[PDB]
Amino acid sequence: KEIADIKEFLELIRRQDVNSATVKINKKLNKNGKAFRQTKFKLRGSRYLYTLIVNDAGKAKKLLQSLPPTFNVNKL
Amino acid sequence: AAQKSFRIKQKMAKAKKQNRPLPQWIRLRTNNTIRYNAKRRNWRRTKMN
Amino acid sequence: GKGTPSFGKRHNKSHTLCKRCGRSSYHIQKHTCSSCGYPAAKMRSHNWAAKAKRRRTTGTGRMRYLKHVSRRFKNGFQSGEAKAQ
Amino acid sequence: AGRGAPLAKVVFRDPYKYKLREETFIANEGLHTGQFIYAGKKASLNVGNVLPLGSVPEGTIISNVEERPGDRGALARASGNYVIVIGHNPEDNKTRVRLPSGAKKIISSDARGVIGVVAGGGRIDKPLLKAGRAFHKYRVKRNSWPKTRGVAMNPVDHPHGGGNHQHIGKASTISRGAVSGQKAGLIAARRTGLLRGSQ
Amino acid sequence: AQRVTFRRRNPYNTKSNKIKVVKTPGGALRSQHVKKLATRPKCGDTGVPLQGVSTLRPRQYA
RNA sequence: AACGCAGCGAAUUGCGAUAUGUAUUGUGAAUUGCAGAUUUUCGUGAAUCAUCAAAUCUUUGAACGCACAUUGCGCCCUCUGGUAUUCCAGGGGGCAUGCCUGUUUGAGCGUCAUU
RNA sequence: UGAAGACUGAAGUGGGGAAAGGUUCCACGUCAACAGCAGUUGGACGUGGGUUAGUCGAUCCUAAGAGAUGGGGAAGCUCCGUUUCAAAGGCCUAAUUUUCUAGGCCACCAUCGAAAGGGAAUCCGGUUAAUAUUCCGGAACCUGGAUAUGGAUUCUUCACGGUAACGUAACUGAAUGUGGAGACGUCGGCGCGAGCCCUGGGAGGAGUUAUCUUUUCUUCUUAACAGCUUAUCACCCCGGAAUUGGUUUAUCCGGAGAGGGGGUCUUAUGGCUGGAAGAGCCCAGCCCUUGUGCUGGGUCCGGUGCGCCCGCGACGGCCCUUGAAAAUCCACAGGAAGGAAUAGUUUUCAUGCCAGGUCGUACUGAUAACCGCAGCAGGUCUCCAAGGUGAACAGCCUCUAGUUGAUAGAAUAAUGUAGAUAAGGGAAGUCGGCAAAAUAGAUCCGUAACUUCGGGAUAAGGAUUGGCUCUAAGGAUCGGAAGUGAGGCCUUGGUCAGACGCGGCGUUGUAGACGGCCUUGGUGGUCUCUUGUAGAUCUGCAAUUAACGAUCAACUUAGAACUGGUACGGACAAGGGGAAUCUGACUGUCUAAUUAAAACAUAGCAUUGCGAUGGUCAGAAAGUGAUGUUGACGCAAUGUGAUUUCUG
RNA sequence: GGGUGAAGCCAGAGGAAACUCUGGUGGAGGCUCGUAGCGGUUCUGACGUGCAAAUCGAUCGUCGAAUUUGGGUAUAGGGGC
RNA sequence: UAAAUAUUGGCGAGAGACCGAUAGCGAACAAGUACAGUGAUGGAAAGAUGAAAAGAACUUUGAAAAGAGAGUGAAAAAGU
Ligand SMILES: [Zn+2]
Repeated sequence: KEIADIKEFLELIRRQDVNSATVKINKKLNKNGKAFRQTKFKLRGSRYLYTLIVNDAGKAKKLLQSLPPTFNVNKL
Repeated sequence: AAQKSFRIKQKMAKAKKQNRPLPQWIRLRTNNTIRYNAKRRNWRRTKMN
Repeated sequence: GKGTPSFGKRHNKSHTLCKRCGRSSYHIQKHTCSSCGYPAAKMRSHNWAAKAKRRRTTGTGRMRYLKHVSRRFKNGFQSGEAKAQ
Repeated sequence: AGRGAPLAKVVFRDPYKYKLREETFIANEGLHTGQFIYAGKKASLNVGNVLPLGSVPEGTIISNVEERPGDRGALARASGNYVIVIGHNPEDNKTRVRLPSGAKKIISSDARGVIGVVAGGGRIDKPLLKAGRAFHKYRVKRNSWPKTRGVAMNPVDHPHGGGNHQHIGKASTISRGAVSGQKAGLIAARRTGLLRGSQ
Repeated sequence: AQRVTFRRRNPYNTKSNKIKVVKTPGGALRSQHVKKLATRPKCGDTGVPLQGVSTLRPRQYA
């Protein structure tokens, strides 16, 4: 698998070879500065499966809503 | 011997099927002098090739 | 240890199966059979062994062409078919 | 491998094509890598250069000499050996030549010869010591080594062999007019015993 | 502690049949058959290795 | 010579993916160890019958495209699929060597006539 | 099946393969024979079930070799020969746009031969009574076909950058020629990394507990593949070296340009992110006839080394030994031909589409699946390999894993077989010290004739070794006491976002913790006091060498005291020594199953034949062979048998 | 796994000089003690209608090369080696 | 260039002062078969219940095999 970037992620969705995209939640704790959430947006199709790391939960929620209604957002 | 040929495996395929005892309904046939199979093979006693 | 210890080392094959004669007597190092003489033109027959011919010569096999020749000769090698009365 | 002589590989051009042909020469003591070599009739007299015997003065030194013209080499190819030119003839193109054994020979004037002594000299001087050194010499040549003495053998296996004591029995000096099987010893000997000085 | 086995039948330790032992995500120690190393490209006139060119066995860089 | 084929067979006896046989002709009711039919039983017809003139004939072998301790690897014509003169697969037909008779292209100041 | 005792002891009674066997693997039924006792058990007997590949092999290339064809032999079965005294072909582009014809270049040549050599590309987790790198789930990669979107390139064009080593995501190139990879021995130490071993703190579970032990044991793991970083060796620019410098364990290098300062490159190997925590392992708790789940938790942070074993790297010894070939893929020289702007070139790059045949794949690999007439103390090619003792892959004792199989019971006569000990003497035995005894490890002392001065040599011959408590020496990392303006914690002032949770049927109401940036002062010794405490935990003006301080960490080598039934390499393991004579110099080799030697071989020495139309030798014959991919410092044929010394 | 310590290098001491001694470093050899491996000396031990048509035990030789061994290939009976 | 002449092989018919299952072909039977050897090759043993299987239903002892009775048949002194 490759990675992210951001951006390019937005241009990868414009292909529509990439149809679906699962999301994952992984609780981390950078030396207990903050015990933070993180999310992971993975994009299948075809040779590679790409993935973007986003740490802030706020930044993730704006991005999660902004994608098309027709796009199949899988979870876990 | 694991890495065997097709010509060898074809001979051993026969050796499986031929090695079996005499069917009972043949013994009730008319005239018939046969009782047990003479041509029989066990792997420990006798070898093939 | 010329006897039983040397017998323990025997696990090779000087001879394999043959195409023509169907017998485990095909020398690989020489590229020739001892029984029939494949691959040559002829069958390896010898007058000094009468039993050698008796085991393999005509009559032993199916004779799936030669078996019906005497029947064809007697009738006179016909063509066509019988009609009816 | 198994040759007392370091070889040399020289690149010549093809006069009739855009190509290169390598030829394997025996290196005379004096050559080096990144050196020019001049082969022909009009070529000059230096170490390495290949000349025909006619365009060479008397008392010169050469090696890899041809018996005929077009033989591609024959006389004097071994280590530390060299042919010396003695004489000349105008009528009949035939120079006089001395071979390294001692016996002289008349060779044609147009035959070739590479100038200089053959490299790797003084190979025979060191003794072999241990038998394993002798093994490795014959290991990269033939199967001619561990030679048993014929007198030690049985009378079946060799003529000299047999008897209660290890002796030959009859004269080891055997004739030229003999047959294969008999010839084991000194064949057609003029002299026998220890020779003094002059060969 | 944890012994290992061969994979591709060929039992004899020759070149093109050597093993680097590796820990798995399961936990067991298992073998993996290491490929042969590629020597560097070299100069024509001199016998010096050529700089600014990749290694790779002759077929990998097709 | 190998490998297969019977409703239930391992061998022997028969036959070749049309496989203990199909068509054709004759005889006129069986086969049979146990099943099972088919009703064909005043018939263009039972049968492990006799007969035998039409066909089928796996892979081989003098064995023939080149090989053959390999079910190895190619080339040509032709129809059908996948977008196809060239790539992939499928169905069909072909490609050995020596020698003879002829046919068509040719090679040689070997040699003849004509510009 | 349970419980208790045992052994093999990781060079194994462990886990997998090669040759060879061929269903012996696995389930259900069942004991007439076979398993030299027995049998309810079985590798037996009866009836079925079982081996799934583009990536692992075979297939393909060549090796020592084998072997058609053209030719020449032989009455002939066939023999020689493989590039030859042969007219020995198959590879690319158009023409023509019926798909058949035209361009061309180039040329001593079948075919078989390796399941350990060469070689296009796959890994983790799950699942079966018996199969898996081959099925299922998830993530990759190659070769051969097709092909269009984006990007790049183009007014003078087939890109620009850097002094240079070289760089960038891409960046026309035929005939022909040249170069690289494929492609290569061994012994030695030094360095780097993997895995295991060892060990500290925590987070769980099991063991022990009359008494003692912040402990005895175990779990805390991370694949191929994608991306960005990291190196000894080489190499480029600057500059000019004897008071010669730099430098390895190992002495090599420099006006053919060293040291010093600054760079470029191969990515072997590590690090971080993706893979990927959703998986696996380890606890705790719910139901549930079954099938099963379902629900919480945790999966963390380090240290050490002449350690063991494997790989990689730069170096150094060896040789009258210098340690395979071809298929196959790439690069450069070279300029053939072909191309634009109202548009065209590129498919050595980014994405995207289709396809991947044939055969092998079970199990055993041996004191019971192979060979030895057999379930025979025999024989038969390999890989992985823990703890303690110790020089040690020696012997002895454990852990993991695997067996507990080899007819049993009762008494203890002679004679046996295998092990043992013995008063005084010490080879008197016997053909003969045969057999058995004694010596043995380490450290220090001490060492003859003779000698080819290399050895003899562990010569001979003495002394010491335990346990416990101490002392001495041997290393690696990091730090200098004072003179302002500027960037940790706390506070002051400015400046900017804003986490989550809950309630009515995606919506609508709703509290709302906290984070960094910017910048002035204060913060071990000291005093105020009966006593202090927090962090010494960014530039200026410029003091110093042994006179030192902190912090962590190995195992070696010396010396001293005390102490015992004078014992201490306490078991295991481990040379008897000396003075001569005959003989072969030495290491080496042979009579497989009565002879291992003084026999054979050997280096060294000597003799004989040969200049290719030749010597020695094969063949029935050949337009045929071996030495010979040879040429007298060579090839062939014999004798003697190192050195010193002589050969009448 | 030990023992011995050859060339090649570095430093010192003695001497009027020619040179001569001493200490390290280094790791040579068909060297040497000994495990697996390969062999088969003695007990004229065990067994000798055997476990075995050549095995069993203890004691022994050699153990980095004239070494030990797998697969492929060559040489065939007055012939081969 | 037919005929009179040959013939231990092949296809089809006749006979015998010949052998009678250790004989006669090696082989009267699933014989060039089973089995041995790396290989050329080597190479056995084995015929007969009764006219008809009518091949022993049923009881009882035994874990079973079998045993005692019974029954079939001219005979089980014919029980595969
Ligand atoms: Zn044959």
